Amino acid sequence: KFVLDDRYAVASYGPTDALTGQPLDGKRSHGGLRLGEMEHWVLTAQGAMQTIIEKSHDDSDGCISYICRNCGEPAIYNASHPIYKCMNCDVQADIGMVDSRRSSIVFQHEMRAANVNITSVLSPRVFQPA
Amino acid sequence: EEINNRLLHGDIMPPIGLTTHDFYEKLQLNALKFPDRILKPIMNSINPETNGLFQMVATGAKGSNPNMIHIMAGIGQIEINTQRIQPQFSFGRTLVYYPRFALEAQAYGFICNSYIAGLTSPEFIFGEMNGRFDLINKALSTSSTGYANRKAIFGLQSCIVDYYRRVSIDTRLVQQLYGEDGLDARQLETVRFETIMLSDQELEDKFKYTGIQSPLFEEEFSRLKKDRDKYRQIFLNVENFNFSQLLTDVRQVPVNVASIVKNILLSSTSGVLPFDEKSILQKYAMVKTFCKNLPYVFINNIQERLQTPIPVYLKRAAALMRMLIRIELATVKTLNITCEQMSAILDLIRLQYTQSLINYGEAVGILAAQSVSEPLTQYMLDSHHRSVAGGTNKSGIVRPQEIFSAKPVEAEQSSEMLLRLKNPEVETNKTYAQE
Amino acid sequence: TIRGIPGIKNANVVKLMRHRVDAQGKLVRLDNIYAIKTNGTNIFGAMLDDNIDPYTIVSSSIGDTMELYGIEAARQKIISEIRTVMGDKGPNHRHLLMYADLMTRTGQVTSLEKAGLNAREPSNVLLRMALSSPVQVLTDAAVDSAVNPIYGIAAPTLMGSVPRIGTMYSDIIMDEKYITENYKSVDS
Amino acid sequence: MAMQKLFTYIYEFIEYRKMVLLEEKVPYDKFVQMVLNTGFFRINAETLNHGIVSVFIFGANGKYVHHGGDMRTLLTNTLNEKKHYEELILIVDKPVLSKKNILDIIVEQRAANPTIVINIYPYHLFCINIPKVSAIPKHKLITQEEAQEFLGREYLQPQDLMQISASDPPVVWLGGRPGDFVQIERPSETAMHAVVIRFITKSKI
Amino acid sequence: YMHYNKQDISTQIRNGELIEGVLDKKAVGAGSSGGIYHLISRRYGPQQA
Amino acid sequence: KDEIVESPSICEGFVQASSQTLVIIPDNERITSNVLTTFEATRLVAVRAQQLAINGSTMLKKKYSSPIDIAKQELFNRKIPLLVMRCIKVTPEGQKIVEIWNPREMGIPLLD
Amino acid sequence: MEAGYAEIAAVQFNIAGDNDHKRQGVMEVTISNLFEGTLPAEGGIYDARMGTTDHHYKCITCSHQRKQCMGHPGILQMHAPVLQPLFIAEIRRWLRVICLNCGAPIVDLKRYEHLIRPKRLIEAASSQTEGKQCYVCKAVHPKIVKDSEDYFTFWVDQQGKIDKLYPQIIREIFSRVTYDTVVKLGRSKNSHPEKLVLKAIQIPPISIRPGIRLGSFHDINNVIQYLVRKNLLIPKDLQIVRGQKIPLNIDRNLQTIQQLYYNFLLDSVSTRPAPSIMRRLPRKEGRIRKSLLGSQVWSISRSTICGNSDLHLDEVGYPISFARTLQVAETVQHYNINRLMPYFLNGKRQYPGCSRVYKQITQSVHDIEGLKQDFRLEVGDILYRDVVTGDVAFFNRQPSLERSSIGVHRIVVLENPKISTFQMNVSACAWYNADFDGDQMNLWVPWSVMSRVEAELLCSVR
Amino acid sequence: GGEWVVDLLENIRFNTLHIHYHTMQQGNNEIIRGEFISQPGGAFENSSQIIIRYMTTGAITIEINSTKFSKLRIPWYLIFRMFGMTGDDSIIEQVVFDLESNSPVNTFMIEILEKSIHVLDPIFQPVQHEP
Amino acid sequence: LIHKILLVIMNVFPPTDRDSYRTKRVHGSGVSLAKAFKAIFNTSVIAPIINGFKELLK
Amino acid sequence: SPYANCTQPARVTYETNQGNRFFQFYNEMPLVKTIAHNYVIPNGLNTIVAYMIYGGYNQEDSVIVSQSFIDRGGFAGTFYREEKVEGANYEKLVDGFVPVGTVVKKGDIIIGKDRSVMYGFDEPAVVDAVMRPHGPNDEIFGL
Amino acid sequence: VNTHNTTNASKQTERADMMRRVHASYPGYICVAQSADTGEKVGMSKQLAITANVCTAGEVLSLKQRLLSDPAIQQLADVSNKDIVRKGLARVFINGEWIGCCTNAFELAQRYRMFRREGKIVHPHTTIYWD
Ligand SMILES: [Mg+2]
Ligand SMILES: [Zn+2]
Ligand SMILES: [Zn+2]
Ligand SMILES: [Zn+2]
Repeated sequence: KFVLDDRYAVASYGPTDALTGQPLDGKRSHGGLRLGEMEHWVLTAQGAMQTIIEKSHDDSDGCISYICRNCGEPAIYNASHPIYKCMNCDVQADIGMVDSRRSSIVFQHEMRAANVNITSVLSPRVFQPA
Repeated sequence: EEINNRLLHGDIMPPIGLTTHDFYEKLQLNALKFPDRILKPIMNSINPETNGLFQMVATGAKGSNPNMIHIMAGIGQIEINTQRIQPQFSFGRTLVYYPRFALEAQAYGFICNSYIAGLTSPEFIFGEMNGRFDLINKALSTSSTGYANRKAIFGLQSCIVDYYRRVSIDTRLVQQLYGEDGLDARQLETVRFETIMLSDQELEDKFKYTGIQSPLFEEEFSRLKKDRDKYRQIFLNVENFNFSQLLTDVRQVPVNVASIVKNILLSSTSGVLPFDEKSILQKYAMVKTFCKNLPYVFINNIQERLQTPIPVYLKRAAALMRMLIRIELATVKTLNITCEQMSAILDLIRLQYTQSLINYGEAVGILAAQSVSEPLTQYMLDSHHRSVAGGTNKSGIVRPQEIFSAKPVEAEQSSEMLLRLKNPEVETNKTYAQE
Repeated sequence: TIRGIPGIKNANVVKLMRHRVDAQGKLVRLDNIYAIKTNGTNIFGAMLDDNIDPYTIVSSSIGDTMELYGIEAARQKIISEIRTVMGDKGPNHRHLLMYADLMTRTGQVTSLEKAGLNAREPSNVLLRMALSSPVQVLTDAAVDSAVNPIYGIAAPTLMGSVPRIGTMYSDIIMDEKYITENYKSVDS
Repeated sequence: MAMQKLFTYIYEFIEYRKMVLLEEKVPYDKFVQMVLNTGFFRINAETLNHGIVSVFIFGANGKYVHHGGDMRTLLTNTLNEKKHYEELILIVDKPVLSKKNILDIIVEQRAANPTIVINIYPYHLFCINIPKVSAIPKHKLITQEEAQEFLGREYLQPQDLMQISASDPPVVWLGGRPGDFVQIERPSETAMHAVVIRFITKSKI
Repeated sequence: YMHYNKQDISTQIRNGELIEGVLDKKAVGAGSSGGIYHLISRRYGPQQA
Repeated sequence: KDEIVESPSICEGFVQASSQTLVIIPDNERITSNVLTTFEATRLVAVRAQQLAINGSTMLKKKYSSPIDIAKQELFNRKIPLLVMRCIKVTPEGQKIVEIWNPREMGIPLLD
Repeated sequence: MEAGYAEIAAVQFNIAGDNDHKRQGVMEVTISNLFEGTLPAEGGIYDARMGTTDHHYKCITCSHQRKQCMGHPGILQMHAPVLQPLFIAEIRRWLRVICLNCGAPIVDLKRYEHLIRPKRLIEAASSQTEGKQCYVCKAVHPKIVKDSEDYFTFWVDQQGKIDKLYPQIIREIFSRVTYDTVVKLGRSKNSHPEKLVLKAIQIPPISIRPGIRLGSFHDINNVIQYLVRKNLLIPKDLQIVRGQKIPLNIDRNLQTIQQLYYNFLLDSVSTRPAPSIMRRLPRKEGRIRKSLLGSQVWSISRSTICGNSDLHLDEVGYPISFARTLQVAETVQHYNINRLMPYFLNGKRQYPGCSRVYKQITQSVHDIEGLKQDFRLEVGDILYRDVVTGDVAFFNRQPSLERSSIGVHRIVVLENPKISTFQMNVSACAWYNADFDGDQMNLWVPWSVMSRVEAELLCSVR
Repeated sequence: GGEWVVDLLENIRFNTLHIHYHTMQQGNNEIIRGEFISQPGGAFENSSQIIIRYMTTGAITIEINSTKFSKLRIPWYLIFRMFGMTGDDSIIEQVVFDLESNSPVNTFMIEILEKSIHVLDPIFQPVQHEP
Repeated sequence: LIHKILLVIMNVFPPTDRDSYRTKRVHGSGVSLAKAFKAIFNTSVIAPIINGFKELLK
Repeated sequence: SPYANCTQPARVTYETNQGNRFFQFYNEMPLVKTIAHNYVIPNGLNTIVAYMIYGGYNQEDSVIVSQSFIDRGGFAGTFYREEKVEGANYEKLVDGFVPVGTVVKKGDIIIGKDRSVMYGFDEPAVVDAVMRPHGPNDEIFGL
Repeated sequence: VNTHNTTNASKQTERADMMRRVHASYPGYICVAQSADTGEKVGMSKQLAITANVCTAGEVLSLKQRLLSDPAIQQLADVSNKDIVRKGLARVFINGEWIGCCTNAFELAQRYRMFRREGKIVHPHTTIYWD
């Protein structure tokens, strides 16, 4: 066992998985290292949520998913090329940008494939009494 | 050899509930235990001043007395599950090196040599069995503990402390107050309560103040006695529904009032103070007001200023610290303390109490899961070595699984009951208890 | 049953340490108390027996304690049994309290298995799906049209969001009144 | 013997409920003889609200606890009586609770008389002074006004509190009904005292 | 079987001055509840400990 | 005339949650602690540091070369321009009952 | 237009009928030709309207690259209806509760009202029903038998005469049920049994099946293509009537299609190279436990740990090379410019230095080595500088069994090029239960301001 | 393009009876099991495993375990009758080796064999009593 | 064989020990390679038998 | 291991329980040799070990090493890794297979089939042999 | 020596690691010293002792013929189960095949052990076991 073989350091950019969008596994693949669910439990216990955002969203898969408030289904939004469309509502579409992970997006798409409709209830808007 | 000679003549008569083989094995195991006198020669051959191994063992840096006795003066009997080496090789045989139904102790795992002296082949083999058993038990316990830890984490993770310092899952209350005192595990110190074990006359002599004839000090002593009685009643009742729990005067509290008082006294330039009725009465009034307002630590300072009603459970939570403050800031115990020093002491006490509270977003469920899961590995090892107990199958994760899986009474193993005799007069007679 | 209390295989005599308040008010630890330790649990039979004091019967069975005494006695028994299992180097008492409170919040002793999770959090489809049987839990939720609020750790995590606890428990809003009196607009 | 303890402690249970007996107490031998001959023993008590509560002690072996017809007849005849009934307490042996037919009879009688409370309990509940058991903390019933004040202060709904079954032995001795709040004074080691409030739910069986 | 120096058998530190005794696992050991580092943390904070 | 059933799309039966109204508890009726928890202090400092990285305007008279130090000294000197909102309840009627706390008037925990 | 910030407050699960598939889908699969040239064949299963897997072609629907498109569902119109693989059991229960000739239920709906809603239908189905006569119609309910050979075929036995219940007959039977019957049985209006038979299925988004190879061999794509082909084989608008006989080839093709759908959804799932959609979720290697709970992360290092008596209990020794690899992002401002200028000037030649500069006006990341002479550090730019002494880093050892397993240590950069281990004080090991016998550790330096603040203020080992 | 080593592998002895208490089974009628992997000649010839099970119902069953007869729990006396045995007395003799002997082992074994003879296997029931 | 099993039921004899090496063997590469060759060569003999059998008919 | 009977080998590993060719130039016969060394080639050195506390740098199973002992060739050798199977990259000296004896840095392409094989390992390497044999199907093979 | 055969089956993790004990039959054939955390395997692998070897297939047919010709061996047809049980005859097995019976097991075993020691009639690598 040699230290030079065991050591590994990786920067922000590298190969990513095609399906989940996460870094490829291990040093052999030139990808990132794993923060299993035990590390997540420890970070949760310490209350370190900005660290969890930094590691599991920015460094790992992280994406702005657009959901229509009116129907709670994933919608189509593109700013550069103007696209503001919802397949279900058509007009009356109300797109909101939630922060999510490509892994969760793939999970929801898999669940929908099995004929299980997923509706996301966006948090209500809150206004001052004024 | 004497036990074996008894066996040949058939003198061994096992007691009720034990077979002849079991009684013989127990007698042999007891007979082969090393005495404490084994340490006499060891301590005679080593100079404690200039012995590195002994200095490391005694100072607690590394090692233990059994390690020294094994390295020098003999390993002794090898025990697996509190049992000698069972005849696995063949019917009546333990190894190929010993005859069938061998009677000598060496044939069942008794090592007369030390590691320094050198172990023969059978002794080495028996040691190998024991070491491999330790390793296998450690691995099994690690795996089982990890499994139970994952299950417990997913069963408890939803519990989070809210803005009322309660514990709830999706607004459904799990605890009215976290820990029943609302404190962080890392902000506690063990402190002894002086009045718990004191007699009535001793309590009066040590805590009643007689310098001033005002009934306020009578009220203070009455409060001290009432709190002592409450503590005694509660913890005697606690010890009455547990197998072996015993009343203890030491409790974990967020603030060590005695240390604060000592530190202020140490830095006090005035030293011994003259007698001043006004100062004594003012100090007593300040202490009483602080004790009354203590529960407002959980509630705002605004509510303390407004003197709004306090919920009962918050008063119960503050009761223990109220008792400690009463004991440690009694008039007799604070006589060389000025009013300003008392105010500073109270301010420091309140600051420490506020700093010892639990935060408003703590995932206490995960903390509890980790804390309860960590000692389970060592518990598994100890329980495996707890097979000596007869009639109860507590070995392994059987009992933790029974507790956590909520198994019915029928599925439970190692069930036990502790029954007390009818009256406290006949409970001191052993013959009646046996009857 | 010819004689004895059913379910009690053995009964031995043991010595107990117990505190008591004497006439002078001193708390003395009596060491010469004799009690009976049994090899089986039967609280009802022990209560019926006259020789045994019925108000101090201690059983290691959580189920029997819950049946005879109630949910609070069951919680105390859970605490005691977990403490006994922990050993000498046990955790702080508040963790045992958390275990017992969570396992008995619904009025009945619920396990830490998936059945207990279903009993305690039926609507948290995502959490139960994370623990075990994702397909069966998903099918049941779809059939029952379950609505899962996003709370805890597992539910936000499976949706890609971060749990709202710790540093994110409390919202932070900008102090408009303070800024409008102290800071100047970039355009201004 | 269960019958001895039941006879000793059923009147203690009646007293703990702040009730007044409507008939003179009989001796134990006669109590056993009535249980054997008739298959049940009846105790009538009056609450402070002047409601009548009847306690039926059923023998282990008897027609009422074996065939549903006799139990149905007994309950129907009892409820038809002109006495203003607040609750009916039927004390049976443990396996009798596991017999379906009897339970269906009880449920049907409850449905037929929504305004009457009919409860069936095992022997072990009334074979000891439950409130005096060391392992059982001190329970108390809190009025709806105090519960409402506590909930309003805590910003809670009744469904958010910890639940306690209405047939819990301490609650049974207290007499709390579903929809009531019970304050429990727990002894704790982290802090000497503690107070919790629990919401009473439906009784098992 | 051993001769113990009367000063070593008891450890006493008063106001930060080691009046008597020896320091070992009991006082400075890791995991030693009530050790000098526990008291330092309690009185002055974990960083000072 | 027997009628067959064609299942409508789920979206049609979905109604979005109605907008809520923010109910701010009066200052004198607040019951949550007046001392910032470690989580709240950390969150305040982090948010202020990020906003300093975005916009460098700061009230502090002393000069620092890092946003973290500026935010820390702003919290300690009671110049932080942020507020703490503690959501107490979300009533079914459509109210969000919250408590607004001013960090500059609150106690600060031990962050070091 | 802009999409305002939002958060998910609840999730609602429901059975997705064919109407949902038709409404949500963005196209319809009609051809089995996978690829036309390099670009995906239009109308196939790799149509670009359903997402992009490769960089060269972008999503037609939302005009995004492989990243930033979530996948865009498609439709496939089945020539014959197919039962829902995940709800077959449910279908059985319904067939055991409702009359097969009309919509009226054969069981008494008032015998189950007392039961809580979820268990009403299960209890009612559990009750024996064979031979019971419908009240509204003279038809007698036959026995419903589940074929043992497969997990989806159903038979109806009436007075000893057995018939195969094809999906169309089941759909017709369920369509006759009334919403009142559905509600009274504990199910909601969205769980109407009629939607348990699908005439159009959903072709999943390309993003979840990025196994397309531009133009092994085992993938969900092969199953989808085979299903499309076999569906094309079926006669269009095939009508099946109760008791009607079917050509053997048509029956075989229908069974093949149903089995293909069942294997596409629920193959090798508890009731080896067998791809299925629902076998992705379960197990420690599944989606939930490997991708959602836990993740792979960039900007992280791992190395062996050794001892160092000259490091404080809250300090960690970091190799210089790892300091040059991992970076910290500093947003240039009027107070950072003087301090950050040496980092910018050093570049990748000296230490401390920098690796990248994110220019805000260009919105682009430029490597320092290739930076032009005219380039300047300006307010709003982000400089990625090397890790220097005094920085904070998260140090972790696995398994993480206690909250102290992850700590925050001040970085002390060891400038000796021959040292490559993470050096820590021995007294610190008690936090992680570690020894210098070859034990390895992970270390990652926070780069964002929020994460750095949180690490310094909350997760410090003190 | 690599070096590989086929390590020695430990296996169970052949032509020997292995009797295991099948307590690991959950809710299984089988209480004991006997495996006999028979193999003729050398180690490369075909081998057949016969499994003898004793159940809580009291029936001794034999499974040949080959592709043919796989997963078939054939009662033992059926096997005996097929190969030529005619009388039940001789069948019991083949197991006990003596019917006249009155040793307690012989009597207990004969009782077990009666219980196995009379019990009716759900499969092979029609053939059970066929002479 | 049955007799022996019955003796274990009576508790006269204990069940066979799995760990004991008296009833164990150590097969080298020969046995494993022979099994793999058996499977593969059986497949490669099934493949032409059908091919040849079909060809001869045609 | 010598004097194995004087040690308890399991307890040695009880702490350690659970959890490309190197050629070493120098090896020596142990001063305390066992029978096992009549049949295997010893691999190691008779290092002078001092059992002492020296600055607390050898704690928790750590060991303090002599820099001169390392420099003199103790435990020094050659690690061999074969690319037999076979962004911005050098491409200048590839010459198909690179010349032997050329330092290969991170990023530089070891072989050029644009098609080339990049060097990923951080540690620099030196080319030993670029000889190319013939593949099983006669295809170009790189060793 | 690898025991991966068990690993293929879904054996309990606790049970599998339980098999890594040192058995009383290992001495002289399997090294009793631990793996020393080699890291090649968790420890499921075991090493042969220094003098341990593995025997190859013998000539079973020659020994079988010799035993059949031996006067002490009585062929199965000649003996009767009643004779076996009553007269106290001893069963004789070769490679698990019951070839015949013997009057005195110990005498036959000792005689063939002597023959093995001579090394002419019986090959030295043939196991002779007398129960
Ligand atoms: Mg280590
Ligand atoms: Zn929409
Ligand atoms: Zn797209
Ligand atoms: Zn009908």
